[PDB]
Amino acid sequence: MSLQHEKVTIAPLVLLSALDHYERTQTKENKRCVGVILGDANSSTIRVTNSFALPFEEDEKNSDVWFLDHNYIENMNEMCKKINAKEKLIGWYHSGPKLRASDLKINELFKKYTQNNPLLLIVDVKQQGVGLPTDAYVAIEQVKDDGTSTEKTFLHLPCTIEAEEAEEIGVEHLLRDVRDQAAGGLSIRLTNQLKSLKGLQSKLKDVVEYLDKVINKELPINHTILGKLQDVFNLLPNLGNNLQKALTVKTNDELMVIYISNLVRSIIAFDDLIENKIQNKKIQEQRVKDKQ
Amino acid sequence: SATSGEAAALGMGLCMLGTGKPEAIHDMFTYSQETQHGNITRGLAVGLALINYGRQELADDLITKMLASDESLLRYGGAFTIALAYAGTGNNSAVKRLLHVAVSDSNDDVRRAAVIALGFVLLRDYTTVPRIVQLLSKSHNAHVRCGTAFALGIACA
Amino acid sequence: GRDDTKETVYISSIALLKMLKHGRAGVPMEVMGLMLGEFVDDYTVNVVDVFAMPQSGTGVSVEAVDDVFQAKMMDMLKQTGRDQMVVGWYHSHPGFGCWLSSVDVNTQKSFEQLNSRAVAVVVDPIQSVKGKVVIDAFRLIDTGALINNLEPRQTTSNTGLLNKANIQALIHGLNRHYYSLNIDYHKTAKETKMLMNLHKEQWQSGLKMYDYEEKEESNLAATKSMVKIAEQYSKRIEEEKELTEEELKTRYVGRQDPKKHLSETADETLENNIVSVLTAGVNSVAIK
Amino acid sequence: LIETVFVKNIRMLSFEDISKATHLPKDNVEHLVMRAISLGLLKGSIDQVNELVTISWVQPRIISGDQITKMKDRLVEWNDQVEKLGKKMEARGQSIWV
Amino acid sequence: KRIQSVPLVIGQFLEPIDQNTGIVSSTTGMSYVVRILSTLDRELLKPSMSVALHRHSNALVDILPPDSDSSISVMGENEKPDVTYA
Amino acid sequence: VLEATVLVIDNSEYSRNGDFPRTRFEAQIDSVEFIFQAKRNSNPENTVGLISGAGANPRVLSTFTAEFGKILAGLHDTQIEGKLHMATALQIAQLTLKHRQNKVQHQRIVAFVCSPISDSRDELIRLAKTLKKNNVAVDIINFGEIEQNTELLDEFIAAVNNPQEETSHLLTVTPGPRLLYENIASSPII
Amino acid sequence: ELSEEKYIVKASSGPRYIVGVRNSVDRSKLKKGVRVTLDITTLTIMRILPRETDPLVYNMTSFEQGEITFDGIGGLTEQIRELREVIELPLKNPEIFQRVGIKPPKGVLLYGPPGTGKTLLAKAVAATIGANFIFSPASGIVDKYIGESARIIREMFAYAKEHEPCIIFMDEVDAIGGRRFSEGTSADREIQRTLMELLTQMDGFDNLGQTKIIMATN
Ligand SMILES: Nc1ncnc2c1ncn2[C@@H]1O[C@H](COP(=O)(O)OP(=O)(O)OP(=O)(O)O)[C@@H](O)[C@H]1O
Ligand SMILES: [Mg+2]
Ligand SMILES: [Zn+2]
Repeated sequence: MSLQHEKVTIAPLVLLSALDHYERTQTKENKRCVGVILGDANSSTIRVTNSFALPFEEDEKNSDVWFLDHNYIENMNEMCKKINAKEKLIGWYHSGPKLRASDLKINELFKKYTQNNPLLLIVDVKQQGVGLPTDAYVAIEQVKDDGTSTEKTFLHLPCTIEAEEAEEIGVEHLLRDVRDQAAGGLSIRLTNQLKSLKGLQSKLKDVVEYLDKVINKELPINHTILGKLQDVFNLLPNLGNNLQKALTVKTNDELMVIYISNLVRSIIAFDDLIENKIQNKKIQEQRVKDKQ
Repeated sequence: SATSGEAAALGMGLCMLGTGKPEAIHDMFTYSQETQHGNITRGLAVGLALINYGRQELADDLITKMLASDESLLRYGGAFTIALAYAGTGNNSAVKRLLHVAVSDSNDDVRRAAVIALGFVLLRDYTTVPRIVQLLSKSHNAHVRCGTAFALGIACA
Repeated sequence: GRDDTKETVYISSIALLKMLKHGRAGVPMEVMGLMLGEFVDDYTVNVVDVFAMPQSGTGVSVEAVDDVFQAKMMDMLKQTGRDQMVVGWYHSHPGFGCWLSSVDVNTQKSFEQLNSRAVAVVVDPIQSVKGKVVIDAFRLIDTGALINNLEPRQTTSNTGLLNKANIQALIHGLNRHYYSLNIDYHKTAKETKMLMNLHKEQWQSGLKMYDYEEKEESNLAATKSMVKIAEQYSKRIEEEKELTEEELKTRYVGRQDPKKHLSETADETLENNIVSVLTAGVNSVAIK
Repeated sequence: LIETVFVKNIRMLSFEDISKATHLPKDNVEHLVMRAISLGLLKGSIDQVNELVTISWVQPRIISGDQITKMKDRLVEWNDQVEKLGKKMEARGQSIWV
Repeated sequence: KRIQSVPLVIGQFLEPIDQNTGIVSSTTGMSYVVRILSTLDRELLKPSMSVALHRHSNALVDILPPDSDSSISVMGENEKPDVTYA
Repeated sequence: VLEATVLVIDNSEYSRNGDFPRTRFEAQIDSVEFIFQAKRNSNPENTVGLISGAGANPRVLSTFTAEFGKILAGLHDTQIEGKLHMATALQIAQLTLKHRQNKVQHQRIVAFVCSPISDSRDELIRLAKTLKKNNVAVDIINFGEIEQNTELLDEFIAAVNNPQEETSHLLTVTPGPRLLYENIASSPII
Repeated sequence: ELSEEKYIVKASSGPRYIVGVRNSVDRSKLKKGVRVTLDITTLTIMRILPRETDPLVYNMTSFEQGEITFDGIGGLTEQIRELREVIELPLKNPEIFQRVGIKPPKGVLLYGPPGTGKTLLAKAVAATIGANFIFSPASGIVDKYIGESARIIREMFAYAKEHEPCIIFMDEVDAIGGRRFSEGTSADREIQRTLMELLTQMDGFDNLGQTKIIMATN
């Protein structure tokens, strides 16, 4: 069995088709929307490239009353193969907002149509999130975290939105009103730093909230989560001694390099000022002796 | 109907000119955000601009709304609403907002409307206008140049 | 009603992205697909989304107008919404430019005898660049209205006259067989908010300092390059004393100008260094 | 050895403490830690001239209810530090965050 | 950066006449005086270069890695002759 | 008559039994054959469906179609496993009837039962009245555990019992030495 | 290969181009030398066409056959042995040529009085022995246009490398074999370029892999 779940790449077209689907079928609250995620696979980085609508139906009732057309998948498959034979079914996506009960059950329906393990793609179609609204969930079988029967459940994968030449052109044209094309390098890197810090704070607050829930026993005790948290604490370096001295010496060297570079910049500005003053004097002389 | 809609909106704006009826405002603003026809939206925007003629402080709202609206046609109406609210007054809130719109916006139509509105606001200070718009009249974007030409035409009429 | 010049085709984000993806995937074959939209009014032609017609083994000719595929796709797209008409067709002209040919004219005639207001949008994925996607719809001239010489264009607005016809497009004949139209991509707040995600980095990458050996080799190499460039700057200043302007206007065309290299190296190394310092300090303080 | 390391904590240790807590003589503690490191229980390093056995990452143990409160409080303190640092960073450089 | 489509004609830069014009010799056979694109690294316009030209205009639009236009190739290892000084 | 129908075949462990030679599974497949052929003869426009009520939760094998090839291929690839959660199967069958390609064909359901109806009686009556409200017509062909199923089958039909609409017809034919489709040809169909 | 979608392709017309490739062409099989097809309008690579055989080379190797065999040649039995020790022996016994250490011979310049068998021997070699024969007339290489008197020889020697073993056989080479003049005219100067091109592709900065050259004159 292929282990291809290390990295997931989504072209913006799949996601925008998801949004179009959701806004088209007039889905109200609690009504999830589902389609297929046509792309290419068999490599380490699973890549999603094109999607289409599916007639998924489900009543907000017993989780087994879900309905989905079987002929539609193959019927779309034939037409899409006629259009392009390089796009093969690699699973399905649902219109968020988060994992539901039937996700494991319905995934098995796509087992036969797919060749590898079917891929789940959660799409925050209504945009409550702050980071990427997409995450992958490959259904794999692993032992229970509670020391019980091995379960075939979903595993989160690192999903990155990346476009190809065909779709980058359209993405750059569409949002060519809000993206700050000037920006600046160092400024954009520092903004990325601050965004990463805020994301770290948000994840920390979420973990704190979950622990607060577990101490009140609204959730059971998972020893894997607690072990991972204890490992996180163990890996926390102590700074405030040899590491401190090494970091200090590196920072001092690095600041000296910064000093040198700033000196070079200042001298460049000096030459620019000298040349500009020379040209201004020449222009003044030109106007003076040509007027007279 | 897209052929009678523009004229109907314009006549509705002209009939209630200056009064600033609090019901026609809500009706036309709500209807502008529904009609798919492009012409009717701009007609309603211009009618709303005509509605707020003279009511300087009373038309402080509908400027935060329309100049921050999403449909690029409604900001075109916000420019003219600023033009007709602070008409012949030279109030600086309107002028500052008009300049900010005329430099920071994607739809060049709204840039032209904002510059024309700038020309309309300072009609009682026609001496100054060719000094503010002198910087406008050398912008790369041609729509701004047409707007400042119209601003000169309106101001020093 | 002799149409008007203010007619505008509204292309949604879905339609344009699918257009570009299908056009780039078939270079140089002129692939073609239908165009699902709605006729709002006489002046506006809304376009919702497109789907691709198969490219039969014809090569570089737009003649595969297979009806079974169109009928099936239209009928069983209805199962999941998209109840819209067959407003137009799009075919990619990669490399040449935006203009209709005789085969294109015949196909558009076939479409006009079914809807009479069918646009003929022509993508061009090859010569499109990030901000200037070239797109322009077309619709055939009537027929004998050239006897009246009033090709259907009533300039009741300036919104249609602003666009300027292309030079090579007129060579194939623009105002002679198909009056051009306007193109206005209309967005949505949901779509433009969240296509921003293409340039949002992973959260766990900002605080990631890279290996602390490359950050010293790079500094040492940059310093050595700075020393050499400063020496070249000294010899430049020495040589500049006895040169005439007609040479300096073309002197540094073919050789490294040892001033912009100095400024570029300084700025790049300073930016990299500042980012490194900030990352190191931020992690040393917050992580602990 | 493992329970004493996990109770007494301290990334360092001593030969005498291990000898008292394991009943082995102070000469067989070395082989005990040899077995402990080889089997993967710890990842430390011995020091015999001055008996100062150094301890690093220790084999994990199932976490009880009481340990959750201490870890939760440490999380709260860490998150508060992160929030304060983020607030200072945002306030200081608001002129370039665009 | 739209003129840089991918029909192109390889030319050879000969003489930089002005800051924005040059004398290139297109592979078609005849020399031209063309306008250089204002984005190229003008420090790379060494004489006898391998710049690219727009199809019908010949305006210089791209400079190439100067080891690309070569019809003659550096002798590698498959053609390494097998004689020795001995 | 234009009549969209779904066939709820049963593949439970009890349906594996062989009171009807060869097996209740094979007999159900042959009855599906006969029903599809009869519906085709009445009107080819009618679309038939195949939903299996066993194998854990019910799995749709094919949507509303008129071609025997795909469903028959599905019949060869449905293992006899699980129990008959007929409530969920009936709910799924009702859900399918909303998506008829021809929105004019009246809803019809024919369900095959070969196992005890160990479901909530009140929930079953609620399902029956919901099906009647949607004008959904249901027929149940009982052969097998008749002593128990017939306690709830009559209740189902008396809860549906469409007087003027498509009347529900119940069949509880005792296993007899005659062909099953011959038994179902007259009483439930016409 | 400038990039994955930018290639520098020559054209038979002569101009170079910067051409974008299709999506189905295997980019791996694109190195210096592979023939490709270009769409006339947009100049886009379409196919991966194999190596070329110049028509003035097929017109050379497609001679009729010849019905005379080595029996028909009389008197010539020692010289037949000498020729066969270079034409047949290296092509069918390259092991004695290894331990002994001899470098395999390349050329065999048959020569003698006019009318003794210098051509009939070549016809027998074509009929007998085997290997892809290439009969080459002397003047059947020389063309009016510049350089084509040498491009033909270059393709003649390139075809052999792809059809090993090859028994390329010139004839009446005293047309393009003359002692190069020091003050010859323009005509005798372009021929000397052909003599250089022929000369280098026997001992130049490359080794003739498995090509044998038979050479006849009076
Ligand atoms: N040994 C031989 N036995 C029989 N016939 C021979 C022999 N040698 C030559 N011939 C005759 O020579 C004729 C073929 O031409 P021939 O070999 O004389 O030309 P050549 O000497 O190679 O010519 P060139 O002077 O043009 O180089 C045939 O008619 C053939 O019968
Ligand atoms: Mg002869
Ligand atoms: Zn065409």
